[PDB]
Order: sequence, then structure tokens, then C-alpha cells
Amino acid sequence: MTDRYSFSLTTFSPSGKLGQIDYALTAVKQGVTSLGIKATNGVVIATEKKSSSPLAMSETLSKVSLLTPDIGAVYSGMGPDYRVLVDKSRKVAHTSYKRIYGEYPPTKLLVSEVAKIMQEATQSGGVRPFGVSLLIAGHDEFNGFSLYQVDPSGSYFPWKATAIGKGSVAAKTFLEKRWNDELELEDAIHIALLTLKESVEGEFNGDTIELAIIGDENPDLLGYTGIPTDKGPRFRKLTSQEINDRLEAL
Amino acid sequence: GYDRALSIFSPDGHIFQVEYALEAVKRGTCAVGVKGKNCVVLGCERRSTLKLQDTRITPSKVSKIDSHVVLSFSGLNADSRILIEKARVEAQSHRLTLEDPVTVEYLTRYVAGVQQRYTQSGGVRPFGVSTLIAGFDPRDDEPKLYQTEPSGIYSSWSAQTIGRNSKTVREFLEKNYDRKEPPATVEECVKLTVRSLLEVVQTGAKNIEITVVKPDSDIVALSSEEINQYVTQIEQEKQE
Amino acid sequence: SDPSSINGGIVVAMTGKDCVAIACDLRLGSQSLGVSNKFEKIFHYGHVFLGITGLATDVTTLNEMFRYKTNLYKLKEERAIEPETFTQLVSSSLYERRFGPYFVGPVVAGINSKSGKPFIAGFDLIGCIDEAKDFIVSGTASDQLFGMCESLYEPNLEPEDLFETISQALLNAADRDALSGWGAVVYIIKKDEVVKRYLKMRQD
Amino acid sequence: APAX
Amino acid sequence: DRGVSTFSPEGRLFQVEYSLEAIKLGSTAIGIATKEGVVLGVEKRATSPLLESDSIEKIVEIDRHIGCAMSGLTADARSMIEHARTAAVTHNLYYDEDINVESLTQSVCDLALRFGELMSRPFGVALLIAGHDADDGYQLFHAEPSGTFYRYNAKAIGSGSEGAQAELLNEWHSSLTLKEAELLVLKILKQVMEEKLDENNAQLSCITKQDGFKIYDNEKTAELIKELKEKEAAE
Amino acid sequence: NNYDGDTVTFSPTGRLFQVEYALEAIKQGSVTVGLRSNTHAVLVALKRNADELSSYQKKIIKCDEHMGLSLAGLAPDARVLSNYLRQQCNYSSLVFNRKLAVERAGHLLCDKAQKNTQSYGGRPYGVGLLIIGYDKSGAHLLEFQPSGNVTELYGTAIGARSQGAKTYLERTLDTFIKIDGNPDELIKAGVEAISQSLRDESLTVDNLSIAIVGKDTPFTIYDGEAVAKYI
Amino acid sequence: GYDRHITIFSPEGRLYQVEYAFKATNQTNINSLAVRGKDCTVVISQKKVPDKLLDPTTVSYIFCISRTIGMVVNGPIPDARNAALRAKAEAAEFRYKYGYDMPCDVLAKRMANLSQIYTQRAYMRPLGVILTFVSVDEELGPSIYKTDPAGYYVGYKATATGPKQQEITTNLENHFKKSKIDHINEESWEKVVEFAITHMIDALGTEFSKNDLEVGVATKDKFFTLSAENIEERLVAIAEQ
Amino acid sequence: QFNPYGDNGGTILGIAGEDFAVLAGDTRNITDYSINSRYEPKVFDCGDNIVMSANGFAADGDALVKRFKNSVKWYHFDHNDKKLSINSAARNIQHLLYGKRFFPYYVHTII
Amino acid sequence: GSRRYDSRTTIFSPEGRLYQVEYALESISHAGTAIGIMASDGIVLAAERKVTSTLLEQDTSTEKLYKLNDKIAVAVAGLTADAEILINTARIHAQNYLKTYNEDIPVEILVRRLSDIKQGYTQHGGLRPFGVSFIYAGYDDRYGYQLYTSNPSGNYTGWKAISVGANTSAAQTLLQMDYKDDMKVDDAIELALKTLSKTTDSSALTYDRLEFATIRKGANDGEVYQKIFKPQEIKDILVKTGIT
Amino acid sequence: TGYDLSNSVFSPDGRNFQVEYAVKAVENGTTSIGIKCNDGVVFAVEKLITSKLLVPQKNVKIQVVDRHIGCVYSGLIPDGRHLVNRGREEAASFKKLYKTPIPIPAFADRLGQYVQAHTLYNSVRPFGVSTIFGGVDKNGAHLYMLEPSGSYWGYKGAATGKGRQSAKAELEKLVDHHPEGLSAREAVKQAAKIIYLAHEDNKEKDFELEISWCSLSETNGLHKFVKGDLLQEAIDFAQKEIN
Ligand SMILES: [Cl-]
Ligand SMILES: [Mg+2]
Repeated sequence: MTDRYSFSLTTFSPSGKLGQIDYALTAVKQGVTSLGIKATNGVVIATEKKSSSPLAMSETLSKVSLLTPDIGAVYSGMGPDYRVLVDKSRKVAHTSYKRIYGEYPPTKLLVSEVAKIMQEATQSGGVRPFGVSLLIAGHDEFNGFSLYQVDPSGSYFPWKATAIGKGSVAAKTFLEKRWNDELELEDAIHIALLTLKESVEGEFNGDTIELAIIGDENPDLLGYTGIPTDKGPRFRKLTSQEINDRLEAL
Repeated sequence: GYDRALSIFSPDGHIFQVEYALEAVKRGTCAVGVKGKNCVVLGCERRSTLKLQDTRITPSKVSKIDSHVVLSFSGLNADSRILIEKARVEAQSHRLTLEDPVTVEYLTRYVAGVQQRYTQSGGVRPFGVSTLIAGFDPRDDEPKLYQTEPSGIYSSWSAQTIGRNSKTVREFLEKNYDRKEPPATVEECVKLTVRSLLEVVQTGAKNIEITVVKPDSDIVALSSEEINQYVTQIEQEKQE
Repeated sequence: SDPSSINGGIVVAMTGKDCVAIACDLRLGSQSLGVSNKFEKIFHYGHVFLGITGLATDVTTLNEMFRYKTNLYKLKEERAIEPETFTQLVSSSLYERRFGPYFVGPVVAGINSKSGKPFIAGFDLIGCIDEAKDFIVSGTASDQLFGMCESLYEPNLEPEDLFETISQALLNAADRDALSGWGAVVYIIKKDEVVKRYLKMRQD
Repeated sequence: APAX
Repeated sequence: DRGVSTFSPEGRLFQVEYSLEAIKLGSTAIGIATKEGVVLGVEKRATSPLLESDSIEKIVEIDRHIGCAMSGLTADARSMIEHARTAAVTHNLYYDEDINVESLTQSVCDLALRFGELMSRPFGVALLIAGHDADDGYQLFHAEPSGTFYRYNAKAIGSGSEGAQAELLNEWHSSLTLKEAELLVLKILKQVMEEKLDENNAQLSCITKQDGFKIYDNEKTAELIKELKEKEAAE
Repeated sequence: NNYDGDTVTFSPTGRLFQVEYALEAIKQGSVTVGLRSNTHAVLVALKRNADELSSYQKKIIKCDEHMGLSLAGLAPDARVLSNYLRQQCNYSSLVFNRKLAVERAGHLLCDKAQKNTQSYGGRPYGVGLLIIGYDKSGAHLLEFQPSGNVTELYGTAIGARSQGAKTYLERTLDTFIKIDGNPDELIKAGVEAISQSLRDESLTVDNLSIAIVGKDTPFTIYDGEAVAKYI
Repeated sequence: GYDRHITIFSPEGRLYQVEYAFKATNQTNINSLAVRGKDCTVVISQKKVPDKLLDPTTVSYIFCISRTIGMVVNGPIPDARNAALRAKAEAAEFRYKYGYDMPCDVLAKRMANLSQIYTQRAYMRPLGVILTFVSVDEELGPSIYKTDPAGYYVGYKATATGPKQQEITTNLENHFKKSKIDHINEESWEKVVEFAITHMIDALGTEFSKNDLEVGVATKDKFFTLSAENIEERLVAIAEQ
Repeated sequence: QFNPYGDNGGTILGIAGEDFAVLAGDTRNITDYSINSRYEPKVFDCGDNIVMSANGFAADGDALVKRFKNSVKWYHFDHNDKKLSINSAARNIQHLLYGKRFFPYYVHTII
Repeated sequence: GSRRYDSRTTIFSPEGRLYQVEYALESISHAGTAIGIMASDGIVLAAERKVTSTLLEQDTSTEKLYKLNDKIAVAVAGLTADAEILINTARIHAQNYLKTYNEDIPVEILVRRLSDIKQGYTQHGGLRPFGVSFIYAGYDDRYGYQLYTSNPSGNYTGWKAISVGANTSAAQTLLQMDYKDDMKVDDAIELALKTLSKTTDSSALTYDRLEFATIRKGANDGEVYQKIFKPQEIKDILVKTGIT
Repeated sequence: TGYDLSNSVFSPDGRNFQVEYAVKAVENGTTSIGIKCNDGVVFAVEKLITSKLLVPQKNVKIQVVDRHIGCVYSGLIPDGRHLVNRGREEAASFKKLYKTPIPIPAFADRLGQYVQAHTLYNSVRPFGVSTIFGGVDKNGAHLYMLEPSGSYWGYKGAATGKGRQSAKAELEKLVDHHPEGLSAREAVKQAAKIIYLAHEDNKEKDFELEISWCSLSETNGLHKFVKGDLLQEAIDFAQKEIN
């Protein structure tokens, strides 16, 4: 009994590739397209809610997740792997930061912690790498708005805008044409919605698109008043209705 | 813990992982030890496919274990650091409890024991290193030179060499070293050591290191010119 | 046998108009015996200042610890730690040793370099944060310091006025305590210059 | 340690 | 690959059988038991003439009344000897007496099969364990990496063993004097050794009740060598 | 073939080959015999030597005053198992002031062996044991195999050519089972049983090993001149 | 191909052991189905007792996890019971730790996370089961959440599972297309059960006696299974229709 | 507070002659001012011609005697039925006693 | 059991090489080239980014050059994620030394401990080695300016100038050609950039495909300053030496 | 392929071939049965007489758990003993904490979960036995059969081993011909017959019969072995029927 797999399952081949990381990236390739765009006063992250059966209620399956009140994440690849990464990411924001400094971690550092977890699944004994790439959009006081991509290897990079998964190559090209350093957040939402239609086959509405922003503080979403230095979460999920409003002026 | 028995027996009664560790020693730069009447000399080849090296800070090949004992080696360089650290710790611990520095034999036996342990413990490979350990026991003037190898066997040598082309230089020493008359002085002994290395090395340029150890913690490394002189002086006696 | 009063010493901090001051005495003794006249109790990590009273071995240890932690903070965060943040780190670190604590009375002072706000705070030995507009006091002459500060202090003092006030609070408190004194240092801290003054005081 |  | 603790279809442990091959490659060791003592002799086999042969230690003291000779992967024997010495001295501490030779041997043999996936492989060395005790007198034991030990009147191990054992079969009788046994070990060693036997590449030792375990100096052995040639020449 | 790499693998016909190979070392072992009446139980073992200069490997081990066994196969494995038995007999005495039932000894050995036939990294024991004893329900003989199978018998034998003795005992049953109150007659029958397994050899004085336990005899072992009486 | 024996990636980025665990899901040859009423959640599954020697009452693939949660399994019974025991332990612990009854969806997530681990950690095999959890949640109302060997889970309007699942699925999709709502617009659970049995009959094209089925009902504050007689009562009412 | 020791009284006496030795002890066992038994032996034949008494706290005395008797048993098992000499018994008993140096057997032992 | 699936990461080949170390080195040889050059008055670290996309946020980025303490930095060639694990270890190790001795860690001592960690992954534990080579650039008051490299074997050596990653053969030849001992920092800056310019697999070297750092005594009097170049600062130094 | 070389590996059909191979070891073993009756259960098993030398009555194979549960098994005997040892620990700990003796369904799942556990990892081997067990608790009598996969169900009657089919057919007749129930003493006789009938498929070696039972009325809900006049009487009833 117990885990007698104390040796690495990811090793270097003679050509120098790490097979399981490459194969994990291949699983990400298969995955549904997701993207993120960075505006001057916000970040947007979006993906397709490609449902398994129409009997499934796909609001119960959230592909875009709050990590901290100012940080959100989306992915491409294997959903279950993503789910446990979000669980672990939320917790590490507390245990290794908030419980120490009394404030939430800045985007790069939370990203750094997730990357560490994913790197360990690449070298520790008896495990395979995570079969996902994340896009993490966030805000913090001293860095402002930022967008990061995290890969199965544990590597992460900051992006102005990017896309991952199925139709990423095409979508990345689309984003190079449209992106400039003067985009106001509404413009970035619009571009994200255009970019995403290229890669979506079936229905394209606010019930099949999941989309969140990191933007202005939302006092109305705080839940309490009386501490004037606490101003509310910058993370906001757009409603089914909010998306459809922006699809008529598409 | 990782448990795998990596060092195991093959049908012919060989332990291939130990034997392959010996192959790693064979590929290592040459090291030679010659003991005089009253000193021991440690010579080491340095492979010369490397310029732009910084010699001030680059790890020297002869290491002091205590102030009266030195250790050199051929094989994997990273492996040798582990053995040297353990040996250094043991040297201090021996002084602490016995109130006497280690004998060269004792320190050799310890290093050898470490090497052997790594040939029948799960989850570890053997050390890809053979060592020459040389010096003088405390309050003794009789010189000591020992050799260890990955298997754990160790023994005493009048002179010995290890590493690449060591069979060529062992050949040399076997016909040039008289048990009856060991190099009666420092000058004499350093020379024989450099000669044996010149059989295999190339230029005697930034290619040879020599460290001399005399009794009562008297250890000094020769620098380029001091060695260079020896090289120059042998080729001028060569044309005959 | 009371570790918080074996070595002796005091620390006081005050806010002024766009400035803060933090001061300490220089005594280190072993009960009645004065041993050192140069034992400073104030340290800094970038622009954040920390004063620590109490058991001298813990004072030294905690300085070494917070240097360690702020150095790594700087490397990972790519910026200097701010007083509000450092205050939280001090609290976490002390409470982590809840049932075997460091016998200290730390005091934090500095100016937030984004907001320009002057900031002071004090802690008990197990991490409880005491944030204050006006002043924080610590050490074996804390009763005296409370008395001096509560009567001498007024809000919005100019740096050179604040200097006089904090110095007089320290000096006169120290002189009514057998275990404090033997010299004193006062730091006047403005948004980006910091002056350090050694006070002349009675040496008994 | 202070109380409340 | 395949487990280190695996049985062959013949019902033998692969790893134990393979270690027995390593022992056949070892230098020769011979022991003879008499009523006046037990002799232990070995072939030093210096791998090169520069190596100082007195530093080759293949005969070893365990206690005053027990000695040991080895053959095979001799580095593997260090911990066996260490265990043996501790077992012997500990027994004397607990019981204020000398530990029996058989009990000592059994203690060492208990180590042997403590390998698996404890150590990673069997020992690659066989031991001849020779001693005296008041109960069973002079004794010689052959301790293998299988955990098995056999008492012998005489025994050879190592490369020259099958030749030497056949010879010991003929020469041993229940009335050998110690001196006869010393010569005989020397004689049989010279027969199976590659190079020519002398006092530098062979070594002798005995254990007697009276003086315990002694390793012979080269001067003493050289004279028994000389005494041996003069015995053979003379008929 | 592909299924004999370890004990944790069944073959496609539901066999455990490592256990079967362990059984094989017993077959290469020197013969030993067990048999009993109602008053005594006897072990006879043929001891094997290395050559003419060697001792004859002991095959009989005392476990308690009322219990002991003979071995065939790997001797160190008998040492481990007999030592376990000594402890179990011991524990029964110190804790319950109770001499361990031979049947329980049987069950305890079975369960010890079995653990090594179901877990990775271990290996089956490579020895067979014949356990005799006299307890609160009389004389007993057990046969232990390292598959974990333990069996109570009037008589049996194990090792090379044990089939000769096991046949002999099968016919002799009605005779030897009723040799009550006569130690030497039960032993004689045991010595004859083992003789049916000899080839090119016969029983010498430093070759034969006998043990007996029963109503008023503590388990004792006979070797050397003490067995000359029986040749 | 040792990437086929343990849960590491294949060159095409797949987990064969997970895929083969899905194939073990149908080993029993049972089909299950779940629907939501207004006040209730109903789950029905086929009951097949081949051997005459079996005690038919002990043959079940429906489990009462907590007072409020029921779970039906598609897959072999040893893995099914393993999963049920764990779910029962997790639901009891949750209640003790947090002072309220574990919600159906949270239990589903928790079991899904456990399954996910088996797909990533090598020493554990996936369970060859699909777990359909049902309740009337105090916050969310009637609930159906389903777990598979990949560690995937999601909520459903209704669902089916087994070899002839696709027939039942499209049958149900076609109903909700027509009905235009999320659920069975029915007051009593008795009639929701009747609906469930009825649409299972149409989709599978087979009739059922009382011993061919197995029914679980979740209402506010209790989940319970029906006896052969409560089902017979239910089959009778469908016939008189 | 629980006191793990008691005192069972009695007394023992050993005398050695030229070719014999005696170990005597009274058979009374007590606690406080009460008699527990008028015949409870505390001198024991331990095998190998060794007799032993461990007098004081009886529970400790019995434990020790049990352990030594057991020690004699294993001495036979491990050393080919060899006789345990009185000097060897004595030394073995020292280790039994000193092994509990920091929670002693409250007995005075004679063999 | 599980023995079936064990790659045995820490064994010797019949030639006496460590497969996994060799294969890790092979991996590193396709990584962006990094160069260290040591002058008498400072050190240069220059490294080429793995081929950029125009949409990458290049100023808030770090892939090649990391700060270990105030007196020591490293340049990375290999797996970034592997490198960060080692970097945080090294950063902590530096702080332990400072805390213990009240003195900044000597460069070699830091380098040795990191190399000792790598070595361990090649001898025990059955784990894959770290796919990383470092160039260490630092100052201490014993040896002054120092350059070292370490690789997955855990072997380390010191250099006047060195490259790691891709095209080190061509790069090393070029450094050997133009390097000379009395060199100033500003000359070494030029040599580093000119060497990358010629060994690059890209069409032309631009600011956005580079990371750059100096370690000079070029603060104020007998103390040392690390300068990690901003993108605009690289763009300028690229013009200043006429590569663009 | 190679899917069958390692426990807990799914083959492409979704099977664990190592469990299936363990079943072959079960099928290879001697016949054993259980018959559930009015107020209890009966267990029987064929003991092959390898030789004259086996002491009759003295190699007992049916095992008691706690005071109220009987267990019998076919296949690898030591594997069955290991399983019963665990069962005994499971029952002890249940009784310890909850006071009442372990209910039979509760007991069945304890073994089931433990056996199923040995199909989860490649570092253990599946159990080489099918186990028939049961007894009487506060809710009446229960009979169970448990397979190497961990699969178990409640049974009216159950059989396993080499004569499983012969015995199964014989059980099916009783269930049909006694639909209102079978008495404890009836079941004891029937059990003897069925073992004699199922001995047809194993008939080189002749055999020894062994029976046990728990009955609320006949044994007071406790597990007892059937010996003496009751055993001989049931042997005689069996002998009658094969002639
Ligand atoms: Cl979870
Ligand atoms: Mg004074």
C-alpha cells in the first residue's frame, strides 16, 4: 500500500524535450479557446462555455474564477485540473501572503505561486503535469493592471493581449491588428467579443460566452459600509444580459 | 523515500553501476601521487580545451581536508565536493573527541567507507570518483599516500596515478620508481611527478598543478613558473 | 526573572506635520549593572523604522529577522516595504511565537512613500497592533513616557518643534527610571530626508 | 499582554 | 529489470547466486583447524608492484579469541567486521565472558539476507571465521552471503578454491600439528596462486587458546616458506 | 513466465509462480520425516554436508519445552520462522501462563508466511517446516509450506525423495499411530520411514538427527553418539 | 506504451486509464435517469437480477448519502460502494465542521476533486463509476450534479447515464424543447416519478415490472428510496393513463 | 497523587559455603499493617543451578525474576544450550536493573 | 510494483556519463543565449529572449536576469520555472548567511551551495535534474568581481567571459578573439552585444529581444550597484554601439 | 497490451485482468456453500483428503467471527484466513465503540471495502478467494458471498469453487421447491447432499464433509459447528441421495 511512486514521471528524452510537458501542451491545444486583453483602465478575460449536453446547466460550471477581489483566472485544457488549481491558488493567496501581510498579493506574485505549484507537478515523484494553460488578469496598487499566461511547465509571461487553446494562432493574429496602448476598457471588451466569434462554431450569445473584467472598484459589491479605505472588488463577471447588450452594437 | 536498488549484481558477479563509475574516473583528468623520503607530491593534469578560465577562483583540484592532509581525485567533480565536505567534517569531529588530528590511514578509511556505503544503499548511485589522499600523521615524519575508488577498496601506494591515460603514467612510474631509493628530496620528487605527467599531458604550460606536502602541516602549492622551470629543465635533459 | 526588565531601555515615537519622530535611549544593563552606553534600539529597513525595547537578545534577533524578511520582500516585490505592510509583518511574526514569545515592545514609524502619510504603531510582545495618531511608547519607563507624552504632545508640530517635544518626553521619563537612560538618539523623519540626533543627558 |  | 529479492525457477535467489560468482573472482583464502590451533592464510594479490602490500588487510581480528579472513568484494566486509567486533565486545559486557565462535558467526550471518527494497544488495564477500572457546574448542566457519555458515576442518575460498579444496581433502587428518597446518596452507597457496608465493604476497595467521589471534610478521612467514621448500626438495 | 517477476502477480490460470519457486527450494532440501503416536511425536532429519571436511547442517530447532520443528529448504528462513515461534510460545507463557497450542503455532506461521505472498517488495519464505509438540490435547505433527498452508498429520515427510517415506508412512499408519508409551519404537519407525528416501547413501552417526517430545519428555534433540543406538 | 497503464499523458495529450475507466462505467449494463420537479428530484435506474439465488433486496445502485442527499452509481458495485462510503463520511464531516448540511453540489465538487487526484497521482487508479447526486437544496432547490472518472462535474436540468443513455438524453431534450421550462411542472413527487418512468419506457422501448426498476426521491429535508410496492402503485397509475 | 511503588516487607539472606550456597527468605507478604499472605515464596530456582530473590516491592521483584528466567531461556537458544555461569548471570542482572535506572525496580536482589 | 515505470534518472551509462544530465544539457543548448563578461571595474550580463511576440509585455518582464542579493545576480539558460525554484533557494541561502555572520555572502559560497543542490539531484532521490544553467555575476570584498557558471551536473567554474545556452561554440570563439584583461565595463557592454548580434538566430538584434544588467562600482565610493536595464535603456545602448 | 501484468490497471474493455486471474484461483479450489434458512444460515465445505495421513476432523476450515458470524471460502486458504483476521478486527472495533455485536450487512461491507481496497494499487495482489459468510443479528438471518473484486450481494443460497455450477443448480431447486422457507435442520441435511453432489466434479480424491450453522432457535443466534449425531445423520441423508 501507499504511494511507492517517489521517482519523476517527467524526464528528459535524448533530444532534450520533456515529453509530459509537451504532451500537456498538446492537451491545451485541444482545449477550447480563451483569451485576455489589457486596456489602460482594465483587463478583460473571456472564453466559450462549450456545454457537454444541453441538459447541463452551464452557469453551474464557471470557467472564469475569482482568485482575489482584484484577480481573476481563465484557462484552456483540462477543466478538472483547472478547478483544483483555483482551489490551491485561492488558498495560497491567504496562507503565504494575506495571513502574513494583512493584504492580498499583487498579481505577479500570486501568478508566481501558481507557477510554483505547476512546476512541482513537473518534477515531483508520482505525478503528471497539469494539463492546462491559465490566463490570470489582475490589479494591485503599485503595479496597476496586468495579464499573465501560465503554462504546464510552470513558465509564465506578461501579455498586452493573447489567446490560448484551439484557435489561438488565428486569434493572436487578430489581436495584433487591433491592440494599441490607448484602448479604453470598453474597447477591449468589444475586441475580445469579436476575436472570440472567429473560434466559436454554434450559438454566440451571453449564455455561451463567459467573460469577466478587472476594472474599477465596486463598492456596491462589497457587502458592507463604514470603512472608507475598503472600496470593493475590482473583479467583475459580466452577466448574460451585459454581454448581449454589447453583441447588438457589435 | 526513493528506494531503488541501483547497485546490484549481474549474472557474472559484477556490479555494473560500480564498474561504470570507474569508467567516469577513467574519463577524468589525470592525477598522480608520488611520495619521497620525507614528502609527498600530488600532481594533477588540467584539460586544456579551456581558455578564458579564471584561475584565481576556479576550484583547485587538490583539497586540504585538514592542515596536514590533502586529497586529490579523478572523475566527476561535483561528486568529489560531497566526499571532501564529509571528510573535512570528520577531521574536525575526530579532533573534538580524540583530541588528536586524523591519521592519513584513518581519514582514507573513512572516505573509503562512505564510497562503499553508496554501493549498497537504495536510491543512490556510487561516487564517480577515485581519490589520492596524502599527508603525515600527527607527530610523524613518515609520508603517507593512499588511493580509494568507487567500490570502496583502498590501499597504500609508493606512487600512484588515476584518471585518463593513467596506465601510461603508471607504466612510467613502475620502471622509474625505486622502492629502495625514493626521491630523497622535495626537488627530486617534484621532478619525477612532473616527468610522469609529461608522458600524457601536452605542454607543461597551464596544464600541470603540483602541491607539495611536508611534515607538521607544511603544505604549499607551486605556481606556474615554479612548475614551468621543472618542465623546461626536463626537455633540456631530453635531447640525448 | 522578568525578562522585559533585565536589560532596561525605552522607545517613543510621535507624529507631526508631514513628519514622524522616533527616539530611544542607549542603555544596556544587567539589572543594576550598566554594561553598554552604545546600545541603540532603533533600526531601519529602507524608509521604515523599527524601535525595539525589552530583552536585548530578542531585540538583536528580531532586527536580524526583519532585515532578512524585508530583503526577500524587496527582491520578490521589486519595491521597498511600506510602514503599514511592515506593521502587519511584525504582527504576524510575533504572534507566530504565541506560546514562547520574544520579550519585546516593538514600535514602527515612517512615512508611506505613495500617500505621504506619517505612520506610527506599537505592539505588545505577542503581536497586538496599537496604531495611533499621536504617540507610541515602550520600555521600562513607559508609565513615565505616557505621562510626558500625554501632557507635552500637541498635533501638527513642525519637525524642529516635534524634535524638542519628543526629546523632552524621552529625557524626563528616562530620568525617573533607574534602568533607562545613559544616552539617547532621536530620528526626525520627513518624506525623503532623515536626521539623526544624539541627545546630551545625565549619565547616572 | 493587553486586554480588552 | 526485476526485483532484488526474486526467486529463480530452480528456487534460488538470483542476487545471492550472482554474489557467489563475484566471490569466485576473489583472491584465495584458506583455513585449517587443528587441536593445537586454527591457521588462516590468504593471497594478497597486489594489482601492481608499486602498491605497498602490507597495507592489504584481508586477515582481521574480531576479538582476542576470534579471527577472520575474507575473499571477494573485500570493501563489503568492513561493516561485517564492525558488526562482528561490536557483537563480541557487547556480549562480554552483558555476560562477563567470551562469546562463542558459532554465536559470533551466526550473528554475522543474520546480516546477510537483510537486503531488499535494510541494504540494497547481498554482500559480495565470503568469510572464514576462526576462533576458540571453552565449549567446542578450535573452530573454523565459512560464512556466505546466503546467510548460511558451515563448520569445516579445512576450507578454501576464492578463485583457487576448487583446486585447493580437493588438495585439503587429501592432506587433512585429525592429528595435524599447528606447524604442519601452517606449512600446508603455504603449500596449497603456492599451488593455486598466479604469481610466485613469497612473504609479501601471502600472509599467515593463527588463533590459539593461549595467545589468542595473531597475524604473523613477514619475517616469520618467510621462514616457514623456506622451511616448506626444504621439506619438498628433500623427497 | 511473464508472471513470475514477483509475488504480487497472478498468472492467467490463477497461479503464483514466486510461491511455486519457493516451494522448489524445499524439494532440493535434504529429506526430513515427522510422525507421532498418542503419547509422543518424533522428528527425523537427514543432515546434509558441503563436503567431507564440513559439518552437517542442523535441520532441527527447539521452540519451547513442549514444541520444536525440522526444516527443509532455506535455513535462514527457518531461523526467522522458528525465532518467531519461540517468541509466540514465550508470549503465551509470560502473559497467560499458558503453553501455546501446537494448532495456534500452526495458524500463526500460516498468517506470517501469507503476508509475504500478497505485498510488493517482500518474498515468500523458501523453507518447509515439520512442527511437533505435546500440549493440552496430546501429541501433534504439523506440516508448514511457505504458500502459508499448514496441515495436521499423523505423519509426513518433506525434501528430496520424501515420496518414499510418505508412501511408507501411508501403509505403516495403523502400526506407528499406536506405539504408545514406547519412545524408542516410535523413533525406530521414523528412522525406517526416512530410509525409504535414501539413494547411494545410508544413515551414519553424524548424518542422522532425531528429536522427540511427549507426555513426560521435554522436546530434546539427539545427534552424534546419541543416535548410534538407532542405526 | 506504458503511458497506457498509469495516468500520465500520451503523445496526443490523452489519459487512456481515464478513458478505459469510462468504459468500465457500462460494465453493469444498467441505465439511470434523473429529473427535477417543483418540490423534488427523482432518480430512476434499471434493476437487473440475473441469478435466481440472489436476495433481490440487497441488489441496489442507489445510496442514501445523508438525510438530504441521494446518489445513484453507474459502474461496478465495489467501486460504487467505495465511492458511497467516502461520500457519506465527507457529508457527515462537513456537517460537523461547518454546522450545516452539505449541499449536493459541494459534495459533487468534493468527490470530483477526489477523482481528479486519481487522474494526476499515479499510485491511485480512477474508480470506474459515474456518480449522480440528487437533493432538494435549501438554497438552490431541486438539484442534480454528476461526477465521472475524469473529475468532471456539472449541474443538470435532467440527465441520464448508461449504455442506452443517448436515447434517453435526446428523449428528454425533446421534452424540454417542447415544455419550454427547466423541470417537470408537477406538484407531487409521485407524478414526477411517473413522468421519469414513462419517458424511460419510450426511450428504451421496453416495459417494466415492479422488480425491473429502482427509484429514489429527494424532497425538502429527506431523500428516500421506494419499495417494490410504491413502484407497483406507480406503474399501475401509468397503465390507467 | 498516584505512587507507583509499595513495600511488601519480608527479608532475605544468602550464605555461601565451600561447595554449596543457600538463599533463604521468609514467606510473609505485607502492606502497611496488614498481612497479605503467610506463604508467598520469593526465592526461586531459575535454572542452571541459580537461585534468585528480589526483595522489596513484590511487583517489581516478580517482574525482574520473570525477566531473568526468560534471559536464561534465550541464553540457551542463542548460545547452543551453554550453561549460564553465576558470574554471567550477575552481570546480566546488572543490565536488567540499570536499564531501569530512571524508574528503578525497588528491590534488593540476591542470587 | 511501480519499479516497471522508473526511468532511473540517477544512473551511469556504460561510458560513465549521466544520461539525464547530458539530455538536460541538450535541452539548454536550444535556450536563448546568455553572456557574462567581467571587466576590472564591473561585470556585464546580456541575454537573448526566446523569440518574442509583438504582444508580449516586455518592460514588466523577466525571463533571463534575476537579482539574488544586492551584490549578486544570475543569468538563466533553460527552463525558467526550474530556475525560479533554485533562485528563491539561493536568495534564502544568502539571507541565512547574512543573519548568521552579519556579512554579505561571498559569491563562491552561494554558487557552491546551489551547485551542491543540483549535484544531489544527479546522485539520489530518483528525480529529474533541473534543466538550468546559470551565469553568476557578483561582487564581494575577497575576490572583487566574479563570474561563474553552473549546469545540471552541479559542476561550477569561474570565468573572465562566458556564454550559456544556444550557439556557445560560436560565441565562445568570438569572446576569446576580442576579450582582453584590462577591459573597462563599457567595452565589455559592447563586446557582449556584438557577440549576440553575430550568434543570434534572429534576423537582427532589437531592444525588445534582450535583457541587460551591469554590476559596477559606479555608485559613490567603494560600494556596488546593480543596474537592470529598462527597455528604453537597452534601445539607447543598442544605438550607442551602432547595432541599430 | 501488457494490461494484465499489474493490479489496478484498466484494460481497454474496462477490466482489471489481475482480479479475473484471482477468480481462476477461486474456481480451482474446493467447493463451499451457504444456505439461508428460516431463522439462520448454514455453511458447508468439501475438504479433499490428500492422504490417509490427514487427521480427520482436525483441519478445520470454517471460521467464526465474533460470536455470531460464520465464514467459509474457496481458493487460496491463507488469503481467506487473512480476510477473516481483518473481519475479526473490524467486528471487535465495532462492538468496542457501539456495544452491540456487528450487524451482518455492516460486517459484509467491512470485508467488501477491504477486498476492494486490494484492487486499487499495483503494490498489492487481489484476494485469491470467494468468501461465503453470514449469521444472525437483530434483523434476522443474512447470507453473503464476496468475490476477489470486492463485489458482494445477499443470497438465498450461494456456492463457489470447482463444483459451483453443480451446487448452484442444486440450490436453485431448493429455492423453487421451498418458497415459504427452509428449516435450520433441513438446511443442514441439504447442505450435506449438495456438497456430496458437487463432489462429482472433483472425484479422484475422496473427501471429508464439514458443516456449521447459526440459528435463532437451534443455536440461540450463535455460530456452532455441526458434529456427532447431527453430522452423521446429515451424512447419511446425503449418502441416501447419491444412490
Ligand atoms: Cl477538495
Ligand atoms: Mg546610576
